[PDB]
Amino acid sequence: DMPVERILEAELAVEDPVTNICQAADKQLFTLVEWAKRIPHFSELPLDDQVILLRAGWNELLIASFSHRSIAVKDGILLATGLHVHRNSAHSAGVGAIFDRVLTELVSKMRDMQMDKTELGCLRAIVLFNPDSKGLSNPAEVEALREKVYASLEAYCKHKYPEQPGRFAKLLLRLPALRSIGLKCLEHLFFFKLIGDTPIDTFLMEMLEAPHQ
Amino acid sequence: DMPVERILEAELAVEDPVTNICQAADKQLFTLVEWAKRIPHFSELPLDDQVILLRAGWNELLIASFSHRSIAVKDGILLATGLHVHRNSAHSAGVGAIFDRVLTELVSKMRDMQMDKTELGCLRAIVLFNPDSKGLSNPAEVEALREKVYASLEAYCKHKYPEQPGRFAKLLLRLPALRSIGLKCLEHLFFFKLIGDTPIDTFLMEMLEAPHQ
Amino acid sequence: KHKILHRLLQDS
Amino acid sequence: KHKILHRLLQDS
Ligand SMILES: CCCOc1cc2c(cc1\C(C)=C/C=C/C(C)=C/C(=O)O)C(C)(C)CCC2(C)C
Ligand SMILES: CCCOc1cc2c(cc1\C(C)=C/C=C/C(C)=C/C(=O)O)C(C)(C)CCC2(C)C
Repeated sequence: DMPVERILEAELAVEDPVTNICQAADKQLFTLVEWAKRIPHFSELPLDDQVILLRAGWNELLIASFSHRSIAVKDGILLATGLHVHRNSAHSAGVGAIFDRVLTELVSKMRDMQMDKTELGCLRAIVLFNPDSKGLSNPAEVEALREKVYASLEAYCKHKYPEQPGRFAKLLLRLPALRSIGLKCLEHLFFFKLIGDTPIDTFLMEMLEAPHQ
Repeated sequence: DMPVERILEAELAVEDPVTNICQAADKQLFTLVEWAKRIPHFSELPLDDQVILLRAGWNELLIASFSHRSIAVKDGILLATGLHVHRNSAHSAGVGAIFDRVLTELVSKMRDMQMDKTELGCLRAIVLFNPDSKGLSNPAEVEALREKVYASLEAYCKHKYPEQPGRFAKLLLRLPALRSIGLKCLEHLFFFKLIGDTPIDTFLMEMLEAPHQ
Repeated sequence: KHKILHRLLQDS
Repeated sequence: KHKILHRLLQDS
């Protein structure tokens, strides 16, 4: 079973600008662990597979969360620390292009379709249950969980938004953008560490340990 | 209108190993233009938007095609030139990791679910009609075309495979893997050109012209 | 200016 | 061996 009520409850329970962004991301990695523990059946996976899924998905999972948090912000994002990052500030820090991708491909699209927190939570749970993550002890088990999430999400969409038959597909089709943006953010983070001019806290730093890609 | 019969017809109409792969990719870029012209309404987009969509999607579109072509091949892919590339050969050429991602995340998954050519064609048309492509004169127009493709694909899946309610979602959820793999292949191609030890033909080389990313 | 792609798209 | 993540996952 994979009830969307549990997924929403998980969202509601966890309810240099680049330095501020790194500080917020490290903070939210702790909260991400507590969120995942609230997603049905995640905690019943083998401990090493829980590690794999979170190491593989953390950047997309965090991006989805702060993007949805920012749907009412104009030309900016709300960090979990209560700070706002304006697109002019991101641009002034040398990360304007990828920041604009988040605003254009994620935040604005979430705003335009009024993606709700149940839908957000379900998309994040799909990202979490990534059966292509390398090293999983039982990929089919993770694929089965992803399939239960999407089945539940579609039923929710069809019941709450029956006038929008394409809505379920529209939600899923933000995931390629999320994957591209997540990959680019990781590239930036490896550069920040290489140059050494940006503090990176311990949990964020641990995500940079091998394995990579 | 966006009938899946036209999309299938488009597929059927176009029905150092790294050097062999580069030669095949250049050859298939010409065929990709002829395929796109056969996808309903693509040719009615402004010429500059046709250019944008193909420049943005060529690598994912070609990867999807040779992956589906290879579903009956064991541990390898069939190039459009009639050559087979075995995973041992890819490994012996220094590109084993990304080759294995194609086999594992795309070819095997297409084989496991017996993805058919209508479904392949529809997924490629969704990739083609990418409304996030930078520079489009009318993104909403491209988004509308993508929505017509997915609506048609879902109806096809529900009619042909009614016993598999999750099949439409399962097809869409190979697109994040396709996007990641496509991005990695492009990274390799820029390296091949930088080192200069791998011939790159004119159409493939033109895809490397700016703009990038 | 993407010479080959334009030529292939514009033709019949 | 991903020290922080393991410790946070294993606890109550
Ligand atoms: C962390 C550093 C590398 O990862 C990132 C780098 C960047 C970004 C995000 C992340 C990620 C992956 C997560 C951020 C999470 C936060 C900030 C969550 C929150 O507050 O709830 C955005 C905001 C798109 C701006 C561009 C750069 C390249 C600086
Ligand atoms: C072209 C060179 C950069 O793009 C690629 C590079 C690579 C690959 C594919 C592509 C792409 C994007 C397309 C290939 C199309 C073909 C070969 C089509 C066909 O015959 O119909 C695979 C096969 C995954 C092996 C790994 C490397 C890195 C060598």
